[PDB]
Amino acid sequence: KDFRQNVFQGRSVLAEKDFSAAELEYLIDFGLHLKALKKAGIPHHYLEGKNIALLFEKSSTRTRSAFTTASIDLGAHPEYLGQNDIQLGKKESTSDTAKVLGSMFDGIEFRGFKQSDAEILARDSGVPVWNGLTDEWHPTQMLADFMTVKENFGKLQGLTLTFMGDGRNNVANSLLVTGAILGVNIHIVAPKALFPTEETQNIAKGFAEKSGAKLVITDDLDEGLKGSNVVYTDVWVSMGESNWEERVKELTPYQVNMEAMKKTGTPDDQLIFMHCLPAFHNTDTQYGKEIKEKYGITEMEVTDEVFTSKYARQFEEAENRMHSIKAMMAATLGNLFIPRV
Amino acid sequence: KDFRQNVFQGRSVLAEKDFSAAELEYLIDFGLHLKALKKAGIPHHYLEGKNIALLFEKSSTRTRSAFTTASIDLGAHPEYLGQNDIQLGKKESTSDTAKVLGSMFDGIEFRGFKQSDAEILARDSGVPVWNGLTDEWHPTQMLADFMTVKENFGKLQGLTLTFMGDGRNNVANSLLVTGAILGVNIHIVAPKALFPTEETQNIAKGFAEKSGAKLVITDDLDEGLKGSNVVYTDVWVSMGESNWEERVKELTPYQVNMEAMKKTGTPDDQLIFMHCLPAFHNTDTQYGKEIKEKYGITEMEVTDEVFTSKYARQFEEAENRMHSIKAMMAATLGNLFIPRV
Amino acid sequence: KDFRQNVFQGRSVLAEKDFSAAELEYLIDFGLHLKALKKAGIPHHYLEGKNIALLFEKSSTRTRSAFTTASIDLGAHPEYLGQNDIQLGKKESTSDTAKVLGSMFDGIEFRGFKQSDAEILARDSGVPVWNGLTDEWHPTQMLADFMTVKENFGKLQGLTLTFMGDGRNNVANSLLVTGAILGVNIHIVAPKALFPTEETQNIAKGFAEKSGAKLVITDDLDEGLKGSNVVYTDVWVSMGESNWEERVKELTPYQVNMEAMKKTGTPDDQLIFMHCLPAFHNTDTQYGKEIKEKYGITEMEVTDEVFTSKYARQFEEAENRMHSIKAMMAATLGNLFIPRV
Amino acid sequence: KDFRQNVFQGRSVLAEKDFSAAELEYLIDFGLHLKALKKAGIPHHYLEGKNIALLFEKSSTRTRSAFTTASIDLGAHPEYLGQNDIQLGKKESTSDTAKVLGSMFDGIEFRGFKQSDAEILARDSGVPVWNGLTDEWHPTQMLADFMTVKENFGKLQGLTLTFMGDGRNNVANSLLVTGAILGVNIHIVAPKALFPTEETQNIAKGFAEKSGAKLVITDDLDEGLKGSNVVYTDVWVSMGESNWEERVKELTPYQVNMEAMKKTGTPDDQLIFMHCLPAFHNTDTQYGKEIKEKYGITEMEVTDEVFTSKYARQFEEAENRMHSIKAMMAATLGNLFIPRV
Amino acid sequence: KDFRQNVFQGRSVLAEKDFSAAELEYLIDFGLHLKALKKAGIPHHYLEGKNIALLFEKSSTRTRSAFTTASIDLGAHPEYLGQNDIQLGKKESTSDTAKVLGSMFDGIEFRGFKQSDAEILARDSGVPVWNGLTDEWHPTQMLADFMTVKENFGKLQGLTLTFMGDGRNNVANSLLVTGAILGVNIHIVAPKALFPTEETQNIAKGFAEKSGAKLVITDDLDEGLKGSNVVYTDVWVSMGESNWEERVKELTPYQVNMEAMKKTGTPDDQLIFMHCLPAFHNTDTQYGKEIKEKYGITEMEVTDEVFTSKYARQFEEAENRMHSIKAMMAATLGNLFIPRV
Amino acid sequence: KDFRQNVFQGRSVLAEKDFSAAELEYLIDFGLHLKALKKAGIPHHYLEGKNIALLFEKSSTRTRSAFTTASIDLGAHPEYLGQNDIQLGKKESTSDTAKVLGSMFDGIEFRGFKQSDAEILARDSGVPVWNGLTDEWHPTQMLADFMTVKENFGKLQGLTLTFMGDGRNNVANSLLVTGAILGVNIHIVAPKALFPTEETQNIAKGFAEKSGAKLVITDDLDEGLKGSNVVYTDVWVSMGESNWEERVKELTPYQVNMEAMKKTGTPDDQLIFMHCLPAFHNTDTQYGKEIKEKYGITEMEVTDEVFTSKYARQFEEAENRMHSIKAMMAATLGNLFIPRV
Ligand code: NI
Ligand code: NI
Repeated sequence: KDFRQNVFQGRSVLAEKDFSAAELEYLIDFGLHLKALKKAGIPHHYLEGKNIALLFEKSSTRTRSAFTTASIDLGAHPEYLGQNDIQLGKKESTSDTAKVLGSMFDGIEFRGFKQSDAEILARDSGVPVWNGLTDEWHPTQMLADFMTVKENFGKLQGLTLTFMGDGRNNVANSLLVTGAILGVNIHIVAPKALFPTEETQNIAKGFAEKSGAKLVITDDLDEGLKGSNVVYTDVWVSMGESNWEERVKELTPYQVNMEAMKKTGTPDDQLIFMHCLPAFHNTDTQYGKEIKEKYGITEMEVTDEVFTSKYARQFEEAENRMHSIKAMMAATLGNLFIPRV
Repeated sequence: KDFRQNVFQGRSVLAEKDFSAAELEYLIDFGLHLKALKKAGIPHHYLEGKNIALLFEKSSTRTRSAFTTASIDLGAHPEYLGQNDIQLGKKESTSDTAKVLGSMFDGIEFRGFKQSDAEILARDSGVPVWNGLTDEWHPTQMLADFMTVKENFGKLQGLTLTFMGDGRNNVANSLLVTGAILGVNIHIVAPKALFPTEETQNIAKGFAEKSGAKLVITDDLDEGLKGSNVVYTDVWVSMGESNWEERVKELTPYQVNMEAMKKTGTPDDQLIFMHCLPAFHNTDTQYGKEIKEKYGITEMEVTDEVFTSKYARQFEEAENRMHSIKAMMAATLGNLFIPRV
Repeated sequence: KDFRQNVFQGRSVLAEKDFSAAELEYLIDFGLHLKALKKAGIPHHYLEGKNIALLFEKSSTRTRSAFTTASIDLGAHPEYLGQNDIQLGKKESTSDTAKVLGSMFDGIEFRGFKQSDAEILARDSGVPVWNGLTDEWHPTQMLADFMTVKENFGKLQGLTLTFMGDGRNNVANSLLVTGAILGVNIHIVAPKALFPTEETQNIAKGFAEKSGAKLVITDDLDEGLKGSNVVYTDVWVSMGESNWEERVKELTPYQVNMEAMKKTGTPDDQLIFMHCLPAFHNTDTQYGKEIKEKYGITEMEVTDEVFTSKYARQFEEAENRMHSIKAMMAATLGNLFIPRV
Repeated sequence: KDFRQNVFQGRSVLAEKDFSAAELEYLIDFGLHLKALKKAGIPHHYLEGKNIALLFEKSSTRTRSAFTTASIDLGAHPEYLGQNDIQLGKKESTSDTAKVLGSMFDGIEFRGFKQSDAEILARDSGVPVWNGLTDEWHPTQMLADFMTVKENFGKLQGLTLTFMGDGRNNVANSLLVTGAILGVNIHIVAPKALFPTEETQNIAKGFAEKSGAKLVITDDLDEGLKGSNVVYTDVWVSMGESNWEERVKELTPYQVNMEAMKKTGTPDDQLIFMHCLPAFHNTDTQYGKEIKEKYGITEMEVTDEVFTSKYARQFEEAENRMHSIKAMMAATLGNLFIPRV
Repeated sequence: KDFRQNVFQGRSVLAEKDFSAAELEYLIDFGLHLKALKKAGIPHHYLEGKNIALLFEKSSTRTRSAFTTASIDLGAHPEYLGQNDIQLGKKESTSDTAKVLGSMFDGIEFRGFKQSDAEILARDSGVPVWNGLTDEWHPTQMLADFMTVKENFGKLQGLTLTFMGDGRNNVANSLLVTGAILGVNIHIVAPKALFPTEETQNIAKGFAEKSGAKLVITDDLDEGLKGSNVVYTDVWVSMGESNWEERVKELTPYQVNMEAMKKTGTPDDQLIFMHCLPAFHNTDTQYGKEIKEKYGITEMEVTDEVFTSKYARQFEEAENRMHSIKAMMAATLGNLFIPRV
Repeated sequence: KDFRQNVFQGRSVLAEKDFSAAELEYLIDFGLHLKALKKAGIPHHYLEGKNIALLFEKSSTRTRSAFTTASIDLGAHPEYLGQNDIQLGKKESTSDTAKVLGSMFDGIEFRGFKQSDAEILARDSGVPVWNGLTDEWHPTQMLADFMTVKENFGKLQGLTLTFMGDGRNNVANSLLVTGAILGVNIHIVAPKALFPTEETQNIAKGFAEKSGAKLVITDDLDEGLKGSNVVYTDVWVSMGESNWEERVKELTPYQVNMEAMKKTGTPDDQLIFMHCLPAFHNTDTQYGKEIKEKYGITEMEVTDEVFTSKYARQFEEAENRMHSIKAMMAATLGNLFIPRV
């Protein structure tokens, strides 16, 4: 008879909607606990002796670094398999690879385009698989983000988080869905063209009706920002993206500047700014210089003033990438005793 | 702000009454979880880098071995201080010693006569203190015993444990109170002269009113034994004890033989024999042979036939000393994330 | 006076022909023992504190992974140096690189085209060098493969292993020689155009005289397959290979299908299928889809039916890459006592 | 050529007069550094893999515990060899034993009566030997004590330390000699009968004339106490010691009470109390009760008021036993780079 | 299917006669290899994570130390349980103790009088049990001793080892049997009253027939010493032994002096002296002084001159206790691959 | 109150000018001390549990291997981020990245073009940053080189090091400034066109006025070489460089041949050859062969004869990359006690 009890052990983490509010909060709180342990020098090698594969079909170095430092702190050894090292379903079926990866490694991180690849990995490897970012979901960023909110405010339910800018990018989609599950009010403040899809809004609405989260999807700043505890943003455009100027044109009214922070009406001690990074907040980059020389644009989604102001939590948030991934890997692979969530 | 959550962390374990049924069950289940891990060779060095002081006012080598091996499995180093090494309250106050011990060691085991010494250790050391046996309580034995019961039957509540023999020895006292807390029915079957004291009985009664445990103290063998899922015993006489012959004479009718096992009415798959050991079940000892010449006794509290029967779980129960101590130390000192019991 | 005894210690593994049947069996048996150890969670950090350099002139991720996870299980830390990181003999002589490498690392894996590079590395580095694949030899694969055969059968001598298809591919060449050294009967069933070379045949014939191995090279399916304990195949064509249609047409009759298994005559309890992977057994790849569209071909060297049947050992054999490499690195660098092979 | 540089490595620590002020201060400062490291959770396993013998001819459990916890923190394993385990020069010559101890262990602690035994151990073992207390010297207590003074005041030279009571016991002798080396003024306030010997005073006077330490040996409280930064004491009598009443009679005027603390004229922020322990400061012990029942004596060398007052540093001092022994073992055995003191 | 191969794994070492010459040489050779490893700082934690119980019915500190330091070098943690801690078969049967011991610890050292206790431990504990000395056998000493001979000479077979003095002492008995198994010629030079028993002589004669060992038992010094490669002795009398003066007088002519070495005829490069220790070779003991005063005796079984001469290997042999025990514990518990001995 | 003392702890190593001669000597000597330790297998896991980021804007595999092996020997885990992984200042500011890197990693290596990027890394990361090579400085190469000089000669001050060839390449620049700081006489022997810039010369001059170093920049081979204890060179042309033919033509008279070694006037025991590598000393490379066909050159900056002569120390110098980096990391991150340099 198997007397091991742990509701997370062996589970994959592919999509944040596969986890209940209680499960998400556990992992968030576990992350804050391990953050405290690491600050104090308290050992927590729950993955002692293990091997972990870190698959990236596209370079995602901050996520890699979070998974790497997390693995080491837990006593596991991470190996990076990037785009030149691995191409799933290209010359060998994803299923065949999963099986061989699973026979050698104890856990698998997967970052790549297809959610379906993540699922086959989870189905066939026989080991926990963690989604480091797909086109559909970004669960590790969500864990970090809500950990950061709770780190600052102490209690998630009934707080308001406002995302400004592209309400159709996959971080906004994840924030809307994850906030709904957790009972956090979510405002998406975007141009109409970039409102979340009906499919995304429906998934979020389903969860919100059970949690009591209020969800507002609007192109009006003043309506959107009022009451926010968190103002969150992300980049408007990519490296030589299509319809670049059209996107910038429509997005520029939704820049997080100090006026936007004022529009919330929220007291200073109840308001923070978040950004999943990288942020175009100045011209300190090669890209930044080029954009300026061509358009005279000096900041995009956030002003430097806000980025460097007392509201700023994006650096704590980026550190929390690591602490949250650590709790996730530990819950899921460390054979810890967790009889109940 | 401390985001560490653990209801056990830093707590001492001096008395089983100081723990709720849910806390006791957690520690039992954790012991079973950890027993599995060790069997599988899954690492669990939760006390990595730590030092532990093991104090013994009297030799208690089975308790010592259990704390020792448990400490090593957890990553901690134990140092044994016995009767020739330490004499708490003899020349230096227990308070003074407790403060010094606590400044060098991360945790302290104490086995000695005075509960007050255990309490002072806990009050002044600043570290977890674990009671390896006092005149008043034996909590590690209780964790091992109810762990053993659960390992065999599952669900503890509603089962029936019967202690037969000296109903006033400290294991019987502990079993009565602890079963009462856990909702396990407890029968003490003893001579009238060796019924547990009014205080022990009334402490147990207070817990039983809330848990639903049925408590029976009786001199009637057939009333006592009926319905038992466990038949538990212990030595009749100890260390050339006073009133020796009288104790044996009042006690022998309460020997655990196959005929006693049959009086329970219980089927082979719902019935086990337990004994905290050492046991006088044969003539295989210097003490045993002397008792045969003087008294014609070849077995005392349990016959060799019961001790070697299909019902015997005493050797499992004794290994469980180690696994249960490990759960206790781990929960209390490992800085594990335990938000809710 | 050096009282250390180990026949493997400090030796490079560059070519399977460089070791006797006794030495190869020891490594194989060592691998099956270590596999057992890992399954039981039994520690074996024979390479504790060591650094290992993994050189790959071309991407070879399955091999990279086996070496990585093996290193870690043994307590050594592997660093991957791939094509963008190293070019032996391009800018700096392979000899100079070997010396510096050998001065920092404790062992060196090399995968590259030229056997002479493996030899210069072994000659000049001063550390064990392991050939992860060259144009001439694939020793670690042969270790995995015969470990797999023994895992299924026990005594290797007198068994029959049949490779079907491109009998000129370096896997088939290695199998012929290694099976020859080991006293395994090797059958190569290939169109005459793809028979092993006279040089390959002559090397294997030398070893087989002494071992008693029966070598058969034939284009006749029925004569080749008859009495096979193992049916082994590999890809007909690689990434954008010349003579593509020629190769596919001549190799098509040598597809491992259920009829091919049936042709062996061998009872179910004496017959396995093996494939060094990746295999084209279905249409679950981008490549597989392009072949199905252009040619109507759905499966090549092995049918999905054989691939997913009770005969299939590919995935065990693939896992065994790791266990076999661990034995090889352990014998060769672990400073283990091995007085006699 | 040996490029290792460390002026302490391989040296024994048998007598504090064998070390210069610079060497003593280094070890003191090193102790405060390692204390900081341990509080912060910073690893410092400088004796990783080592075995250490802890010899005690007489039970000295606080010293054992300091050596034990120190060894573990440094990564060394301590084994306790007490009076029933070892009798030097009894049935085997001390020299023969030293040689065998030295061939198995990496370091040796020795606590026993004869300084000459310590020296033979140091001469013949080939490993560092540390004196845990002999009739002649107590170097580990001195390291702890001056570490404690520096921990509180920040700079040893020109401070005043006053020992009150038995100026002939070996801690007072060591304090006088060690204070002289370090440039700390030392007052010994004792009855004339218990003034330090001429031999001890001469050793101290020799060192003091080079350091500029002032040394006062007096039976006058008011002369002795004035200007003290430290008031230090120790027990007047042993367990059933000879001339017990005569010693108590002469010593009782030299009790450290609150009046004595006042006699210093030192401001509150520049005054501390020290005691090497155990202290008879109340009646919380078996011995304490017995002394009271026979003499009505309730406190001896220090009052409870002083022991529990804001001047008290004896518990920090007792913790520092460990931190100081740790620096001593690390300097002397860890193969650290220490080119200069 | 268990693919683990190891002839020693799980086996107890209770009596040297229980192992073949091949097995004994392997252990010996394994010891010299591990000694080399330790001298080079090469890791070998083959017992990583294990707990070991060290039982001593009587104080035996040199043996205790060898086992302790060996355990630690191998990664296992030893706990000492001495006379005040354990009394096998006194209160509790040795069988019951064995079972519980075996359930917590991974191996068990036993030093005690009764061989039957060693056997019950091996039979009931379920773990390897190592005999650290019984009335009948001293295997670990024989391993140290022949390791020492091989360390000096190479090929053991055909060598001559001569024990001088009490040919009835259990060292001499073990040497006769072990030398017999190994094909070493054994000479026992003893007064006729102290010849080995007929039982001891007959055991050794059985083994010598097959090994070709020449056994000589004689009271003639010149015939016994002739051709010796090793002159080995041990104490004439123990702690308060009866027949003291009788024993000393009859044994006095068998003192190992320089004349005894000269009597061998053996060239300096082929002659060593050995003594299992402690040795009475001078007057540097309390005991030695009492013998000098009472009897004028200054040296007994060996002169200081021989003890400190170019022939002396006692201290190497003593260090070798450790290296030989490490090999024995490593072979028997390390789960090392040993397919053939 | 922080009683931690270490002058290096937390400092970055961006430029050799930022360190005093005494600090540089300490790190050199520490490197030699640590080289001995590793040779002896003495543990020195000073960075136990740490994570280190190794950034490379361009491939630099010898520098990488040195940081990697050094990290592992110290107990730290390195992760390599190369040109396809990280692009500092391209899309995210170096400041932003530095902050994130520093929140996850305990230390950062940086190899890239801009010194300003190294400085920003140091300013904003909050961790030690080590310069693995910029356009302006190469401090780890300098530590390795002067470590090598001292390893051969001892005393650095008063010796003479001569760099021959391109007197403007960054190794020559570094050698001039660093020798100047350390009091080593430096001769640059170069064509006039390749004399070090006025700035490099004037920086060196400022250090030489204080140290007593004699600096000579000259085109005269015989004036340059005379009195040299070291002849040091480096490649003439790099990565299909511009002005290629002109560089070779002005450079060839400055080749290191045996005749150059003889012009020093220095005896065989006071003279060594150094080269930071890779070296073009033969035709054993693809690049070498092309240069032979196009130019008739079979060797460039150094002949094979000098490269393989008794003077050659370049392979020692290259191993020393690792040991010197280890000293740097250890002093800067190990939290070692270093009160005074
Ligand atoms: Ni790594
Ligand atoms: Ni221990």
